[PDB]
Amino acid sequence: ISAINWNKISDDKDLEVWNRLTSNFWLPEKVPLSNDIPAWQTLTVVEQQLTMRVFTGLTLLDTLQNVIGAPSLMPDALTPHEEAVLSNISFMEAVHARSYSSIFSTLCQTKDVDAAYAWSEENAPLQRKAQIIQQHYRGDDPLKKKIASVFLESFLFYSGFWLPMYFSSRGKLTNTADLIRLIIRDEAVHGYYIGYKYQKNMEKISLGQREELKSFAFDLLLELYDNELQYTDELYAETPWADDVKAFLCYNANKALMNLGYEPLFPAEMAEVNPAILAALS
Amino acid sequence: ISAINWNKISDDKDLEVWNRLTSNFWLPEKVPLSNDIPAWQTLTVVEQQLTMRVFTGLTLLDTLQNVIGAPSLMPDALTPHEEAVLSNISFMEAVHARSYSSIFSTLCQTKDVDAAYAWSEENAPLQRKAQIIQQHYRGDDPLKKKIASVFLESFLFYSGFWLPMYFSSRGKLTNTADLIRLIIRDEAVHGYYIGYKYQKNMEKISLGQREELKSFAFDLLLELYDNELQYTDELYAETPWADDVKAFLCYNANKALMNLGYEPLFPAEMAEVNPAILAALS
Ligand SMILES: [Fe+2]
Ligand SMILES: [Fe+2]
Ligand SMILES: [Fe+2]
Ligand SMILES: [Fe+2]
Repeated sequence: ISAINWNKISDDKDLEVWNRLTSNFWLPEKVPLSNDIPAWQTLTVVEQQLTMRVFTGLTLLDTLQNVIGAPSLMPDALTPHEEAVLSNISFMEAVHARSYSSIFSTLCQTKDVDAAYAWSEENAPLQRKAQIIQQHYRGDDPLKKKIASVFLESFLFYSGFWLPMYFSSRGKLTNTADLIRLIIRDEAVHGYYIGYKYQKNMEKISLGQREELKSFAFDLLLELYDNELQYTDELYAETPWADDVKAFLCYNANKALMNLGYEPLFPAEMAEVNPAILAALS
Repeated sequence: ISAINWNKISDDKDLEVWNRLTSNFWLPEKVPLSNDIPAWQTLTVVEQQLTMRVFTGLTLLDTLQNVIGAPSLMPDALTPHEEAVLSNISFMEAVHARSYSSIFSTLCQTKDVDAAYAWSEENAPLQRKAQIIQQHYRGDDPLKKKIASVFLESFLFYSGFWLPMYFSSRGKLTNTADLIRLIIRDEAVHGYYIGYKYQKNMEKISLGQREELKSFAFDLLLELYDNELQYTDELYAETPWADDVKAFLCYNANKALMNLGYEPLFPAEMAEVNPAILAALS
């Protein structure tokens, strides 16, 4: 163990991402969530239940990435500066997870929040995606860990992120949406950075293993995608939104792939996102 | 793995410390370090060398706590909220380590900084304290890890922290001192919190083991203390400050012990700190 030296950077990307993530620091207390109480009251009981179920699912994934995901990447870091960036990523995942509790406390009845947590424990597609990602994090293959991480950061959140963006486009839960945009601002850099590191590590490996990994990445994404369609159907069943969410999934699946340096899987016909959703995202 | 719930806190202390540490977030870029350039020029070559050697030693310890220390406590957490607090502690240790590079870049010549890093790699007392703490972090005894951590956070930094506080009392390197005060503001809470958790865990163990641990804590502190006197002699040899630093060590050793719930080891005669140092600390 040696004292880290930030004036001897071996990969400029490490410093760029360190700077981006740390200068994007936020806490849920900085968002005036309580201003969403009136809009919350205008939602139907079905819409309110959907929101709490969505948010507990996102909490699980952030908790996973904090406790297991980002720490699992640490032994595989190329530089000590990357190790430090990973410590920031792990901490900001805890901030993400915590922020869902801030929303629940501000807007929701505890009996309903507890029901949503229980629903998430029993939800098959949610538990399946958590299981699949965990298996790779706990595995011995550092490159498969990074693929799974990018799929978590750049794809697996987005069936959930869709909803506050939709509400935002309707002028509802705009403060919650501002908070979610802060989470997304982090996740997008996380997926980009880990994807970048995947590609850097791939430079060292054989032509055969590169092909095995590309095939693995596509098969895994297809499996997570199929599972995510089921998760979406079970969440969004009493709404007319399932098709919109699905297109949003395809759109973000293509971004996850590009972060790993791969071509899009889903054609434009499947990844067409309503301009109001895109606008709310910005 | 379950989604964390911050509205079901099992120990209020976890939320208190989460809030304290996150609301104390800072980065070295927030401190106008470049305003210290004039004062830096007024220091002697011997004083400048001392400063760089001191700071590399502190960098090593922060790096240790980031990479090994705080993560080593995670498996022993009593609550999921403590796990999250530990993620923040680990990240802020990386910020601490990074900030020494910010100082070096702003104030120092690279040839001199590199010499100081090399000196730290070869310094026997510095490598010994790093070794002793690491051994406990890598051990199987969760309670001894916490003792070692509190000694790192509340004692082992302070032979180094003395110097910028001294300069500050003389109206020199006041911005660097402001930065160091931010580091200390974190370390003091870290030592308090981990010490609190040590005591919480001690509630569960036998009367015999409590006595074995108290004896171990005192013996370890005495060993680190003896080593730290040697480290101090080797750092401060060409100055008249060694006695002042030593008293500061005794003062902080007593605080480390109180964080673990133990009585002071060092009498007032040994722990008398010059009022100007104390004032600079506030
Ligand atoms: Fe997250
Ligand atoms: Fe993330
Ligand atoms: Fe530190
Ligand atoms: Fe610390």
